[PDB]
Amino acid sequence: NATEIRASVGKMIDGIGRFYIQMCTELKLSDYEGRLIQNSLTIERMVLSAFDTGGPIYRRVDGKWRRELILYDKEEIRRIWRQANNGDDATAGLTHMMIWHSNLNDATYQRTRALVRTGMDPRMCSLMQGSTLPRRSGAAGAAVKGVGTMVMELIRMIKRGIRRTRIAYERMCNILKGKFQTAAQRTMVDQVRESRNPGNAEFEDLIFLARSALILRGSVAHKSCLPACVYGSAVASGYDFEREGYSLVGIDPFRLLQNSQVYSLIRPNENPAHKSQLVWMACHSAAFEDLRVSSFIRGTKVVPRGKLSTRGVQIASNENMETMESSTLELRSRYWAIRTRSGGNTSGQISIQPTFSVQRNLPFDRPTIMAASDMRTEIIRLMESARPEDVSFQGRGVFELSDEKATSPIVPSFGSYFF
Amino acid sequence: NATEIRASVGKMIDGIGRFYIQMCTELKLSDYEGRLIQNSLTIERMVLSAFDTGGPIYRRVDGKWRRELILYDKEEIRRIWRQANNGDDATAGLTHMMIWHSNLNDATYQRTRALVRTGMDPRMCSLMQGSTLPRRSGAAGAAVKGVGTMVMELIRMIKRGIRRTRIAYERMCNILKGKFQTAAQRTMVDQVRESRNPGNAEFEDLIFLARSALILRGSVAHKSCLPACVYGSAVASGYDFEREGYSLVGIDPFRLLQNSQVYSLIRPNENPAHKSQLVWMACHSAAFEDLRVSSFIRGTKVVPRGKLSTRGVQIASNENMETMESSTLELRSRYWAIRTRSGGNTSGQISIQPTFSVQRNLPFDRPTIMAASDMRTEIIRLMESARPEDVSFQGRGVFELSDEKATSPIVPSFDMSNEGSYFF
Amino acid sequence: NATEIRASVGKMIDGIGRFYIQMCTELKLSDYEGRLIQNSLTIERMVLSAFDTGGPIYRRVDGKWRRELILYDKEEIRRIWRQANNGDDATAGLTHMMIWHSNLNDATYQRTRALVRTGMDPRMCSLMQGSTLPRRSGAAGAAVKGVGTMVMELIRMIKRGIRRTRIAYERMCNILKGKFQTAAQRTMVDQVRESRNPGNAEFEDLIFLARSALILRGSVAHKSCLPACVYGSAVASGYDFEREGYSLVGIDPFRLLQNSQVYSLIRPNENPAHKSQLVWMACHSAAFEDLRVSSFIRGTKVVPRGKLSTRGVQIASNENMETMESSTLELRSRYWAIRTRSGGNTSGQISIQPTFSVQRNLPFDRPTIMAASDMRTEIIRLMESARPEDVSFQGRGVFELSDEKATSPIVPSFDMSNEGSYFF
Amino acid sequence: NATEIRASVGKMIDGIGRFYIQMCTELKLSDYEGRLIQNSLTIERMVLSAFDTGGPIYRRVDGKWRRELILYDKEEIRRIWRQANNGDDATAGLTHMMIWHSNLNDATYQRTRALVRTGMDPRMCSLMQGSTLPRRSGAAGAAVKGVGTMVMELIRMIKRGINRRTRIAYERMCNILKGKFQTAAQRTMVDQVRESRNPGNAEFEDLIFLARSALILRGSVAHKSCLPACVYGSAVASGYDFEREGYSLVGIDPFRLLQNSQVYSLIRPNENPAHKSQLVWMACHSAAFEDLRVSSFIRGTKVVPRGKLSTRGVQIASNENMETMESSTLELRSRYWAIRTRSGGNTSGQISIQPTFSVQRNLPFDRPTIMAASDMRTEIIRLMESARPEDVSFQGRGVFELSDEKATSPIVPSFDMGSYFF
Ligand SMILES: Cc1onc(-c2ccccc2)c1C(=O)N1CCN(c2ccc([N+](=O)[O-])cc2Cl)CC1
Repeated sequence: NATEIRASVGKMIDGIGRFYIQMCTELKLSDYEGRLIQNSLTIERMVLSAFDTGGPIYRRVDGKWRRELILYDKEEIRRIWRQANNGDDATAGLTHMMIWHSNLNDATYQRTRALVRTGMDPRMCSLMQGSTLPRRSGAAGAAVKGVGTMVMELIRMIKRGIRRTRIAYERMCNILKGKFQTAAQRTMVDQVRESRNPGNAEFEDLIFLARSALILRGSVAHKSCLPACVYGSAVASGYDFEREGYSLVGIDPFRLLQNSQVYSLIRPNENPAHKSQLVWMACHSAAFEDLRVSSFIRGTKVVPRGKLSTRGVQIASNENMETMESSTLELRSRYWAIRTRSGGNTSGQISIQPTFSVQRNLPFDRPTIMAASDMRTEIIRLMESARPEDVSFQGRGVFELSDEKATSPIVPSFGSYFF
Repeated sequence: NATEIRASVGKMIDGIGRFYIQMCTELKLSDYEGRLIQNSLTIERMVLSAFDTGGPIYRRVDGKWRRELILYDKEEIRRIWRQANNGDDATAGLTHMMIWHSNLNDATYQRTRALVRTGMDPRMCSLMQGSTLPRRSGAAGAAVKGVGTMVMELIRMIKRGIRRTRIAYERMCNILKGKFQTAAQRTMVDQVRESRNPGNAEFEDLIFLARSALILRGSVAHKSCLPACVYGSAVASGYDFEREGYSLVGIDPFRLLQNSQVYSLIRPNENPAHKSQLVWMACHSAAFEDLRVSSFIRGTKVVPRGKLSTRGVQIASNENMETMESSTLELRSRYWAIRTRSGGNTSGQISIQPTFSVQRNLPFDRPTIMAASDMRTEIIRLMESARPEDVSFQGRGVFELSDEKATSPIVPSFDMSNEGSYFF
Repeated sequence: NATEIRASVGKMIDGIGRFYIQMCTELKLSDYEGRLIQNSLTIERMVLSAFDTGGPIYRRVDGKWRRELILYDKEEIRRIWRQANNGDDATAGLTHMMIWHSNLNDATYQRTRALVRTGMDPRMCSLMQGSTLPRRSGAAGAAVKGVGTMVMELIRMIKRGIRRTRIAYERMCNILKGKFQTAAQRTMVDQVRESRNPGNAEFEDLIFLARSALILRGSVAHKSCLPACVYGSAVASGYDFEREGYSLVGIDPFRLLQNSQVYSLIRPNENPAHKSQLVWMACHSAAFEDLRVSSFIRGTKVVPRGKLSTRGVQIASNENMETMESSTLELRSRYWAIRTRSGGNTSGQISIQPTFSVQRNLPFDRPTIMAASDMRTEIIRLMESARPEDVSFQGRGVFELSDEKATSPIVPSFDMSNEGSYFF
Repeated sequence: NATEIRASVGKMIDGIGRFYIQMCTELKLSDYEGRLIQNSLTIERMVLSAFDTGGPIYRRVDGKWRRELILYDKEEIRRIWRQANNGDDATAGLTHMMIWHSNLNDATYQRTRALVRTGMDPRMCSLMQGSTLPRRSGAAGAAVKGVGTMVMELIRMIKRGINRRTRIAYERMCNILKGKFQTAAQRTMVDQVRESRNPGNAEFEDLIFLARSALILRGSVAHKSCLPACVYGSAVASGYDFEREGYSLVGIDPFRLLQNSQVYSLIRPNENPAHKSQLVWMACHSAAFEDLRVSSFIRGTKVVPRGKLSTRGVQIASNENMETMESSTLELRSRYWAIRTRSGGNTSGQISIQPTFSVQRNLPFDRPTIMAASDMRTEIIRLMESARPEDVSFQGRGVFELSDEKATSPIVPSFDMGSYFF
């Protein structure tokens, strides 16, 4: 069954790939051009639009980068998609690209103005993964949406509050409950769900739950979804994604990025290694991850959004094509890591006992040892019980790329906020 | 004409694949056994023997490998060849296999002892491409034979000066002449050929030309030819070779190896990666290629022959089976490159005039600027002029395995350290 | 006399500037018409014929452009020039405009016919700076000339020879001698100069000397000489050149261009960006400069002459003005850099003594050791000594346009894909 | 016998080490202070002087570096030396330290002023390894001296000739020099210089000529990794058995020993530490006139020319200010190790390539070997033209991983990471 998953995940990939090759045949792009992320993005944005068309395609002519603006029938694209997915409409593949896009968004744009607009805390952006994704996304879509995104969506509904949209509010309530780990938080979601007239109090509870999820974090899916051009390149190399299988959370995407080759258009003022960092973060869904953890896995320093030289991957219609040069996106990384759904809630040893007289801190597991009527106060009780020093994922590490089955972990010894 | 040569090579490869599949049925071989390079080798060796029989076939019982010799009527194997080839005799396909064998040989053994035996330098082995291959290889075989191989065959005929076979000597001289790129070298062959009774005079001219081929290199074809089991696997999978076409010199063999599965028997001391280096090199006619270039294409390091722990792919009759392990060969590569006939030999600006005080190198096309009666000493003059640091194949590059039409050349550099340059 | 060269340079620039303005008023040219490079060229071309008339002048009338072939008195323009320069002949100003035209030519035309007519290698176009420049140019004009230009002038004489024209030959031999950076090249020009009977040997020695100038590069002045409209537009804007000073190799021409406004007529098949690449290079004496370097200084890429879509700045009299349009030339750049006179030549240890048993070449300085003799062989050896990879102008880099004094250099780190640096 | 060598080389090391520990006990230096190269150098310079005394010893007191100036009887030191070398005078050990010193000199000082003084070419400094070594050095001393050093020494004698037992002294030095040359021709030329009964100006010219030839047709010259005594003393104090383990000057041992060692240097305020590190490291592996590209490779950081270094030189002058003197770690580790050779590398198996792939690159061949298609001066000249700076020597030799104890898998570099230290 783990082998079953890998087979249909792999067929999903094989499809996107096969599609992409067909778009590089139509458009008569060279292998270089097909590997331009900007081109990749337009092709992805075309097929997504086709199932809801065109956009900028970039050719290299006389050593310079030419933007053209192509158009196509949604009907032809929708057929090519089916052809490449072997008859099927294959909605998983569409969703995959949607998640890659959102991951790119989460890493490109700070969603602050949209947060105050909803009467939420502008500093909550770590909870916001998946915010630019549509509500017309799959089970996989909801998996990927962060607690914040969920809370914002339910607030939008309550704010519009002052039939069929009752289930829409209850289902989203459910999804949100499904994200919480603690008994208490889960019960609070029920009280908000069960409310027949969702007033201001319901709003406050959501704002309160949102805030709680900064400390008592939510279980949120992380998937490595790469630009279509990556997959198309792999398929064109003869790679059998169905027969080999593939996983979004394992080694596969890291392994695939080691030997891949993507190029980006880069604005004169911009620093390439930075445009590389942006894209890399998007690829492994790591915009609200520990910058220290990112830097470790990558093997160069991942630096905050305010330190980047990059104006953002996609290129504006009014921008000048004359100053536009391009370069390699450097997408390899020293190690790989499994990605988890969990936020990591806090037998085997809890403490140390010093053997050697040597300057150092002396570890112990503070939560586990420190285990020596309103829902709001119970949640408050736990948040004080937590300190930013508590270790989660005890006994988990990164791996050598040579470590195909993940047998020998590597734990690092280390602000660290991207935004 | 190009779209139909593909169609016919397609047809040829197809037959090998079909024949191999047929032999795998004939011999009731497991999926794993049919892909074992050693089994492939015997199957190939048998068809060639039947068209001038049996050989060893390896089977895993109880986990441990068991070899058993097998005998087949030469007439019966000939029948299977012709069936898998829709009736036609498919000599091209028998030649393809012969070349694969010749490529494997080139990569496995130094051709030193037979070199001193003829009158030639042991340090001429970079010129011995296809010295294992017979004269029973056609025009395809002639192309693949290197400058020194030719030279050796003419010296063997001369040293049998101790009619209808005169014209054989002429034809061979023409092939040899056809490989030289300087006219000076060609005029000298046109001074060996017409010599009606050749003895020491012509043998001295040939050694000189052979020696000259080390610097002013001849044009020798390189063809990627894979072991029959790979083609068999690709046929079994539903790749119609005849319809899709196939090139020996383009992406097709590289793409075929990326996605194939070939196993090999390994002796207890041997390193599987090193064995995988031997097969890879063989597949791509790369025995006498700059190791630095091989490595770059391959994506991992390609090391010299005397740093390799391999006795050779073949298993000799006396070998201990009980101690024999097997493993998957690493035949993949990071990039690909067109295989060439070329030897490399060499208006508008040829240099730069610095306008600005800016730190940089000042490029200039060195070999051209540097380019500025007896035929022997004419060659020497050109030889003295040649510098090993001069670049050839200007603008030609490697390609991504997705780059079918060779659109986007990647021009490498070899700063990523290696283990030599000469494989010998 | 540090700032004193700068004041007299700004004297000439004010000069040309005042002359352009006064000439616009007298041709009654609108401000847009006035800043047109084609009106600039004809106005420039008129003073120079006058001190040795007409040419086409262009107007926007009824929305489109109309050429009018106007004729003014040589004697009257000669008078206008004088009172623009406060009485003086001030021939320095005249030389300036000649150099500007030469740099445009140098960017515009491949001198391939011109080179072969002379029995020179057509591949010598890099050595050709100031080929269209007359002998009637100053010592300013002599400095700007390339090694190959000088060799050509000398070959034309020796050829014309198959009194006081002898002192002419000898003068040119000395001009050339001073461009040479090595003592061997210098001595060899002196053997040419001292020749009792200038014939074939001297032709052969010059050809050899030109060839050596490709690797062992001559020293050639690069001066940034801009169109007269550019200077006239700053002097129209009350900018005081005699006050502020001016350099031809300093920041000032880059500074002037960033603030400047220059238009050009563009044919409907012509790319505006390509026309403006050409003018830009001519503005900075940059025809034979490494494209990598030119590109880095400008920001936007500088392509080879064969990828450009322009047939020149001047318009042929048979060309139709109805389909003719015009736009603003991109004369700006991302950075600025100093212009050298030098062509970058590349005590203490002269050899290595190996410590480690490691595979490598064992460097030694072959010219210097072997120098312990015929002049050709001394030169060949120094040429063989040089590699295209050798770095020149160590420590020297480009500056931010704000950075007015040369305080903080930017040393560029140049691409792995490094071929195609030659504009012709 | 290879095992025999390692045993007595090892005993030699063990001795220096044991001696050094005894000097750190007397002087009551802390483990830190004993690992100061400057202290190491004074201790070494003391025992060398004793057998021909004192000098500056640096203590760390209240966080600052104090120079004192100690004195001792040559008699006491000479006894400590014998005690540590277990009765023996053990002259090998003395010579070892002398070579480390010369190696340090060859990397510190350019010997140019001393070259013109001898009427030799000021650009010959690559031939000058061992020049500051005394003529009172062993067989090991002579091994280590470069052709130039030898030529300079014979010129000094000829120059004194125009102003008995010094006849053998001139002939033996002649012999040593002949022993360094590889080519038949160069060896014969040395004989003509030896056999001359009245060594005039012509003899001088021949030596000058031979010296110059040895820039291209290089001399066989020994390279030995001789480390500061403190390195050894530290190893011996760690309980390490140099006799039982054995040791080699040209193999992995010195690289292996520097990987886990720890030396500190006093560093002048203006100076860059990583540079002082480079100086010492070069000295340690005898690599002052080696290919800077080769050095940089083996080390794993860039080794940069003598004119790019921030360093004023290891030993500290009496008049220098102790107040601005800070100190740091000498970083002496290296990415790889390499065998050191005696040879200069004179130019079966393949001589050329045959391109398989259409790819931009140079196409190698072995120029000398292929180009093999009555005065001694002209014969030598014939060969120097026959040579080009591109000729590869040491075909099929490489560096090794430190993990590669027996040297089984080589690594050949491709050079782009001049290349002359001076
Ligand atoms: C092109 C290309 O497109 N897809 C791949 C690829 C795709 C999935 C997994 C691995 C490689 C790929 C590729 O270039 N490689 C990487 C180099 N490569 C390789 C991969 C793995 C190993 N290895 O870890 O033993 C050794 C090698 Cl030489 C062959 C496949």
